[PDB]
Parts: sequence; structure tokens; C-alpha cells
Amino acid sequence: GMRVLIVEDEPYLAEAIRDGLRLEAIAADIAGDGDTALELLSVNAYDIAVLDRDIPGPSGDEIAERIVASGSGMPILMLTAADRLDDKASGFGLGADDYLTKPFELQELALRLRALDRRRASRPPVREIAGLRLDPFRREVYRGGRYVALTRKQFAVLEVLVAAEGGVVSAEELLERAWDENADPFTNAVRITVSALRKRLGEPGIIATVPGVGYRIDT
Ligand code: BEF
Ligand SMILES: [Mg+2]
Repeated sequence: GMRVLIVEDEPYLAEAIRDGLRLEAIAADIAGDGDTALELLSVNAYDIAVLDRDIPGPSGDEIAERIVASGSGMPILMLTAADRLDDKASGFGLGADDYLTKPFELQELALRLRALDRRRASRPPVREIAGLRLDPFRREVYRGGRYVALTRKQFAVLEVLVAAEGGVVSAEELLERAWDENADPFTNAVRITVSALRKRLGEPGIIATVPGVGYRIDT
């Protein structure tokens, strides 16, 4: 079977999709808003995300962006009233794998879900090591079971270090992966963020400097 997430803020439509797919071995969870969608993604694995664009809270576009950035490789189908060519351009630009406009035919949605699921490949990024557990959908961190509040940028840097599994990551790579490609900050922004991150995580030290190279999670 298949498990899919339906993010759609018109409730009778979302329920009709879930209901219409169920006996064809596609089990769907429904989120009526962006915050609920992130809550579901933080705890459940899905085969496909079906995303409305205009929803309360964080938009379907922001959900898509977080899915792509999480490196799960979960395919994204946008299902939306935004039907202009400009809308398709921005949707595919955000990382959608398919784009279906309303009004739509349920059996076409089903055919496209099956086609997406067939061509999904793999290795999800490591998000847990050395007593740290990271959740990229809520941007939350627990260290030995204790919630640690971090800023967005602190979390982005910690994510890269944890994904590296104890391996070394240079300041230049942290720059590339945690600041936008069209940004060009200097390495001092990275070193300053690492210092703040260390202070948030507390003792004992868990991020090690490797002189002249970069930083690693101390395993
Ligand atoms: F509100 Be969805 F973009 F149709
Ligand atoms: Mg909507």
C-alpha cells in the first residue's frame, strides 16, 4: 500500500480525497493548515505529499520547501487552484515533482500518485547522533531528552554537522549549506554562529573544532 499526506484547507474536499483513495490501498492523513502539516511530517513517514498552496499558517509552498530541504526525497504533488503558467513555474521551482490544477479528476490524481511512487529511489539524512535528536519540520532539538531552544540559523548549522555523522565539515561548506546560495557571507558568520550554538547546547562539549579545517560532532 501507499501512505500519503494531504494538505488542504477546504475540509470536505480533503475528506472526499482521503475517502475516495482508501479502498484502493492509499491511506491518507489530512492536514487543514501549515502547522498541522509540519506536526504530521515530524512524526510520520509518508510516500507522497499532496499540497494545496493557499492554506492557513505556513503556506503549501513553505511546506514544499521544508520537505525538499529535509532531504527525505519524498515526492511532492501540488494540487491547487493556482492554475496560471506563472504558478506552475513557481511550484516546479520550489521542488514539486508534479502539479495538478483544480478542478481535477480523482482517478488522474491516483494515476499520478502511483507514477510518482514508482520512481522514488534511499538514504535519509542522519538526524540523531551522540544524544542529539533533531526534527527539521518543527526545527527542534532534544539533547538527552532535554529541549534545547535554538535560532533558525543555529539549527541549520547543527543539522549539517549531525548529517555528517562525526565527520568534518569546513566553514566554507557550512556557508554553502546553511546560508542561501545567493548570499555570499564570510566565514566569520559561521564561526560566530557555531559559538552561539555551542553555548545553547551546554556542557559537555559536543561540537569539536578541527583546527584549520572545520567542525565536527565529537564522536
Ligand atoms: F488553496 Be489551494 F491553492 F487550491
Ligand atoms: Mg487552499
